[PDB]
This record gives sequence, C-alpha cells and structure tokens, in this order.
Amino acid sequence: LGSILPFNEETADRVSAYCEKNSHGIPDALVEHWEWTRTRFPDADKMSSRLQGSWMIFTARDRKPKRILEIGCYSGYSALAWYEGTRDTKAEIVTLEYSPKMIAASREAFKKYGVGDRVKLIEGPAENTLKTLEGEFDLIFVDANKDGYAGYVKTILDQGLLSANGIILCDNVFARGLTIGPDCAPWLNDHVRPYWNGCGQALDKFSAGLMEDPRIDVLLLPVFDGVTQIRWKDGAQRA
Amino acid sequence: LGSILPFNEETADRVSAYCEKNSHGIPDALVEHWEWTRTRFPDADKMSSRLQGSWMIFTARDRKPKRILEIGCYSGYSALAWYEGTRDTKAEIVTLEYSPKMIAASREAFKKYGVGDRVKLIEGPAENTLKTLEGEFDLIFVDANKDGYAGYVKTILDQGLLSANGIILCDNVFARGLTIGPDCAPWLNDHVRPYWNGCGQALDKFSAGLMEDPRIDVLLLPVFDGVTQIRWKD
Ligand SMILES: C[S@@+](CC[C@H](N)C(=O)[O-])C[C@H]1O[C@@H](n2cnc3c(N)ncnc32)[C@H](O)[C@@H]1O
Ligand SMILES: C[S@@+](CC[C@H](N)C(=O)[O-])C[C@H]1O[C@@H](n2cnc3c(N)ncnc32)[C@H](O)[C@@H]1O
Ligand SMILES: [Mg+2]
Repeated sequence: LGSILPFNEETADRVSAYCEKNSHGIPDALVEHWEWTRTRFPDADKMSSRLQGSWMIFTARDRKPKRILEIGCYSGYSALAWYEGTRDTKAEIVTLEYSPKMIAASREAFKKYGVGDRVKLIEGPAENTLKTLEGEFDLIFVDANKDGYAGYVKTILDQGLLSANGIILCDNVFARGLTIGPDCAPWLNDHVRPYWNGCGQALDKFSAGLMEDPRIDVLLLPVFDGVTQIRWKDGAQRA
Repeated sequence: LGSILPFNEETADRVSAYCEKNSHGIPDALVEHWEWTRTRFPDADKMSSRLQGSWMIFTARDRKPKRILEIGCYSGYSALAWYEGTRDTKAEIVTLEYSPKMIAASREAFKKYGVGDRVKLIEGPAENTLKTLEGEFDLIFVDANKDGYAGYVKTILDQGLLSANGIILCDNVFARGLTIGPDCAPWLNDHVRPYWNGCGQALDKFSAGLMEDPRIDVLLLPVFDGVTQIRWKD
C-alpha cells in the first residue's frame, strides 16, 4: 500500500483550496501578478499555483539560501516568490528564459515590483546559458523544458553550480501522471495529452538517470505535479 | 488552479511505487524493521510508509538537525529513520510514546538495531512528558494523537522547544481527506471511518488555529496524508 491519497478531480481541487486557506498566503503584489499573467497568457498551462507560491516562499524563508538559480522564468512569478522569501538575506536570484515575449513580460514585472536589486534575468536557451554561470547556488529550481532536465542537472553537477549545503528542486516530474504510465492520467484534457506524454517519457529517463549517479542523494516527492529533490551526498568524514 | 493530481486508488499506489523506485531506498536494516512491524502488529497501519522513510532520511541528511524530537514512537520506525539520516552528526533523537506494548517493542527494536544512547525513548502521555523537556530541537515530528496536535504545538512554541532555524512537521493532517470534508474519502472502509472522521474534525480545528498564531510561518503541504510545516517567523 502506497503513500498517496486518491482523490477525484473535484475533491483534489477542494483539498487544494483547503491547503491555500490554511497556509499563509503569497503577498498581494504576487497575487496581482499571478492574476495578470493568467489573464494575459490564457490557458498556457504553465504558471505555478498560488499554494506553490506559498511553498516557494516558505522554503526560501526556511532554508535562507545565499544564492538562488531558477530555470524557466516565464512571467517571473516564481522569481518574485524567491525574492519575497529572501528579503532577509538579500539573496541574488538568477533566472533563465528563452522566450522573447516572456522575457519582455518578466522585465516589465520586475520593473513594476522593484526587484531589480538582486533579480537577474539571463536571456537565451538554457542549453547555452546555464553552462556560462559561475560560482554556486544554495537553491536551484528547475522548471523549464521537461526534455532538458537531465542535461541541466548534469551541467549543474559537473560544473559544481550546486553548493555543498544546497538542494535542487525539479518541478512537474510526474507530467500530470504520464511519467509513470500512459494510463495514469485518465482525467487529463486530451488536447494537452500528447504534450505531457512526451514530457513524461523524457522525465522517466531523467528520473532513472539520477538513480545511477553515485554523487547524489535523490528523493521524488509526490507533491504538486511531482518534485524531485537532489543534493550532493555528504562529504568524506574521515581521511 | 489546483495543486493536487487526482488519482484513483490503484493508480495512486502505482505512482507511490514509482516514487519509491526513483528515490534512494531506506537501509536494509530499516526495511527489515518495517517488515517486522507489519508482521508482528495488527495495528501496523499506524507506521509510516517506506517512501515516507526515504523522505525522513533525506530531510535529516539535508537539514542536518542536531536535536530531533518526535511525538509518537509506535515501533520506532521513524525514530530509526531520523537515526539513519543523522549518522554523520550523531544527532540526539528524543521520541515520546505512551503505550506499554509499543514502548517494549521499540526498546527491543532499538537494542537490536544497535543504536546508542543518542536515541532516547521517553515513556508516558506526551501531554505530560513534552512539558518536561528542556533545550530546543531543530526538527520536531508530530505523529501521535491527532486530537492533541494543537496542544503539542502550543506547548512547543510557548516553551521555546523549537529552535530559531528549526521546523515542525505535523503528519497525517488530512485524516485521509476527512479533515477537509466528510465526503472527501469515499474509498475508506466503513469500520475505520468513525476514527478518521473524528480525527478530521480535530485536525481542521488545529489547522484553523495555526492561522491565528502571529509567531509562526505555516504551510499545509499536500503530500502523503498531509504535512503541516511550521517555523518561527523571522
Ligand atoms: C512552466 S514555465 C516556468 C514557470 C515559472 N517558473 C513559474 O513558477 O511561474 C517554463 C518556462 O521555461 C521556458 N523554457 C522552455 N525551454 C527553455 C529553454 N530551452 N531555455 C530557457 N527557457 C526555456 C519557457 O519559455 C517557460 O517560460
Ligand atoms: C501514528 S503512530 C506513530 C508512528 C511512527 N511515528 C512511524 O512513523 O512509524 C502514533 C503513536 O503515538 C502514540 N500515542 C498516541 N497518543 C499518545 C499520547 N497522548 N502520548 C504519547 N503517545 C501517544 C501511539 O501509541 C502510537 O504509537
Ligand atoms: Mg540550513
């Protein structure tokens, strides 16, 4: 017997709303941006939920990372969440994006909310830009093209972009269920099914790939749309 | 926009198995303990899952808490998970339990597992023993009587049992879904429904009450059977 509660769609949404009601909310400015994004780019099926926003903020407040990297800025929603949760450390927040339209939206939003002091938007395909980064990050949020996750994590590990005390959080690992199997998301809108099916195939390869890497500890948590947590294994204790 | 994937029972179990397959497993000795518990005890449904085991070990390896407190030892599974995730720091692990049977079972398992005295089982009702504890804990795992979670957390916060950079993790806050509403767990067996429905009403009051406390940051995470994360506000 497993670790996941079975809910139908309606009930899952009610439990989601209950979580939002009984968790501290995201700031008003972030709600403003969230509603703006959803309206301006309708049914894109891309931005994180309000509760995920709360989770991001809580996580940064808790962990107090010195530097944050995220891959896949979109409209800047998660970037703003990381910003909110790191006001005390004034962490640098590096975010990568390739879409010209979403770059413009994110720059506009970053200017509106005055977060330019430590949010740095790096433009271009992350396959090109990620490897150009220097130093290390205490928290890395991977939330871009699902077919690219393996390549991104590989660069992150091989170039030491993940700090000794850090964590990588990879989003949407379940691909709505389709990472696990073709029959695991019967509720899914058929119009997005082939997209998520392709993502699931890549993410299944990704997930199996991580289990072969002796350098890291790995946990796939069944929360939201699946979140893989990655850290370096403990350093050598004795000579 | 929802934050929870809908799964039927069979599919949820399959996705659980997938997570287990693609997460580092718990140590063989802890697998052994888990199986032993499932075999020897009729009420072994009280014990955390294997995947929850990996999550506990990972969380401890990650955060490296120096002192861990858990409420609700049962057979010692989660205590041994915390133990395994803190071999590098030799973190102290304090675990509260009131059942005479499970106290004996846990001491036997701890002795057999070969843990040292950094694992401390404190016997008695937690309402009484929690108050006697001194110092602070970097990670607190609340996993005992659901009707008492509010009191436990209040005591923890009032007495400063939670360190400034610590986290409280409260388990099973959804009560299989019945915390949210009486119709949210149609798959539950009739004979356990009164138990979970009672827990659900208590946990709902608990969840609401946390939102009234100006001292803490609160996140109710929709993972496993619901995990409430609590920290001191900065
Ligand atoms: C799911 S959205 C991220 C949403 C955002 N992190 C949030 O929480 O609201 C994925 C983003 O990654 C971007 N993206 C996809 N492939 C990319 C690539 N190869 N390089 C850089 N960005 C990419 C997309 O344009 C999109 O904005
Ligand atoms: C859900 S089990 C804990 C399982 C364990 N943490 C694990 O992960 O395997 C709850 C335990 O709390 C104990 N318990 C219930 N009420 C208690 C109380 N008021 N004081 C101390 N222990 C209590 C029960 O005897 C039971 O062993
Ligand atoms: Mg830390």
